Amino acid sequence: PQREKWSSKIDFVLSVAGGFVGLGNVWRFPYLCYKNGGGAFLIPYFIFLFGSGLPVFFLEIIIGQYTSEGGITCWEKICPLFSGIGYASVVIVSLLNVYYIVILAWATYYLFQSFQKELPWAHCNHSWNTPHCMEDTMRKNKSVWITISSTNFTSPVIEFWERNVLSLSPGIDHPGSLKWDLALCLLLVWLVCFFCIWKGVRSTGKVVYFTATFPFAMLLVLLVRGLTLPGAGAGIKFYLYPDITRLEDPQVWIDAGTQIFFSYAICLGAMTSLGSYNKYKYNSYRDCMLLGCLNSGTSFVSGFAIFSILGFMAQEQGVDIADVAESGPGLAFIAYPKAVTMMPLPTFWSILFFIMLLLLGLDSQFVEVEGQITSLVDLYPSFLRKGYRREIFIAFVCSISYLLGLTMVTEGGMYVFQLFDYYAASGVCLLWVAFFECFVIAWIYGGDNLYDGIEDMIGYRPGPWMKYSWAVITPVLCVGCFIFSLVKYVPLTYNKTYVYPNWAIGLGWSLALSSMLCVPLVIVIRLCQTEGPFLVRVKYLLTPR
Ligand SMILES: [Cl-]
Repeated sequence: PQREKWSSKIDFVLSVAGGFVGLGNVWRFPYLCYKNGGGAFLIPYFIFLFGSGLPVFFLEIIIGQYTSEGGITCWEKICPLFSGIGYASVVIVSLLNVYYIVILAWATYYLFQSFQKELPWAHCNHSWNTPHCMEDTMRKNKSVWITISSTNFTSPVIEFWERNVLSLSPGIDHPGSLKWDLALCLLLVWLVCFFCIWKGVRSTGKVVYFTATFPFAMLLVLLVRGLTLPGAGAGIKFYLYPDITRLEDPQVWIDAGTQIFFSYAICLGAMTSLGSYNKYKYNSYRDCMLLGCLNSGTSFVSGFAIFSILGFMAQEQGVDIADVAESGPGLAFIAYPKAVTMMPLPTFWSILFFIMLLLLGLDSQFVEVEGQITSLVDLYPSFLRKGYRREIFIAFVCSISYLLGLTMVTEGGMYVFQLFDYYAASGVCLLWVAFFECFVIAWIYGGDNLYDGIEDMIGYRPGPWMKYSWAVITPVLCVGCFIFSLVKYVPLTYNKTYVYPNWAIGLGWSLALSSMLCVPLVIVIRLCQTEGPFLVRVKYLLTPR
């Protein structure tokens, strides 16, 4: 039927920017970079960015424009047999939506805690803080720390994150009592998401100019502060300098490549839908490439701020930069609050920073949720619309997503969240989907043939850059990284201290496999449903419907 077209050009640019700019740049990139030793992460991240990321991200926009369909139905138009890619993308979003909304929930909890005379993370006087708590300034003092032994003393910010916000249990094995305070916060984030999606994204556009700007503005203040903070240079040096030994290890490549696919929201089908709304004759090539620069740029800039603060923390604590914070999702929630403590009028700034996180994440969440809803409706549009069931489907998806979300808001919730984050919507699942989409477009549809289509749409022939990426560079990268993970296998660990139970690792592979399995399974299912000689069936299916 009718397809919505973004007004002018801004309605599209802002929406895509909201899509790929969010907690992936702020929360995820620093955490992955920290766990993978600074620059050692950057070389894979950049090789993937201009080799696989930027091309595939544009690819999704192009197919959206040309097909004029949602991410699932789009694949049937291009290559009917491989419609598995569209289904795989949906499973991947659903899992992402569940975990992504919990990062936002922690921020909501933080915002509520931000409203008090003394910031909670500032001192060890608080009840949650254990006997092993010492203020960073006290640690800096030689008399308090160097003179007097204090085994395993932890920064109050770390204790507050670990023992108040998370109530970390010893392990995933014991989930512990569901934390009511966090669950209520999770409900609040979900309620905002459901209601905003109910009313649609039209309301957001009128004020977007300010809402998009506020995060960039707040990030800039944090950036200025960290560099001003003493010890900033060591943090920047750790960030920038690349360790060649780590490059040899497979883990870094997988985390970096997937971060590119997670940050740009490639293979989550979200980008394809945005492209579909965009008009046929639009120079998306110019816009998407410019937009991409922003995503990587903001990730790189947010990185400088996080690392400079870590350098400051390292100075005062006396610990090495590698060990000063959690090597995990907690890093954004540990480093940045410390910066706020140092800022003048810290209470005022803390509220600002958490609001930024909420705005950045919620905008991304709305797009992902909207994309999931639209693709699912696309499968049976007539059936859903006539009924009031479509009107409730959004509620149904949110309610289920909240209920599965509960597992991550328990005391042992972080362990489940880390399992989800590495295994689902990151890991090999994104790599598998990426290879498959590139393989189909480049080899079956014809990359050179697509170029003819793109050239008509954007008004000029695209540079050979993309064609060689979809054909050879993205496939080789994705297959090779997957091959390493199988060849040299290290099970995931939390903060380098928690060996995961065999069952949990298996459960995680079940999260990754279900999405990965979709594409082969649908290939098999399609072939079976079609009738005729197998060669004839393959040929009929391969040709675009
Ligand atoms: Cl990024």
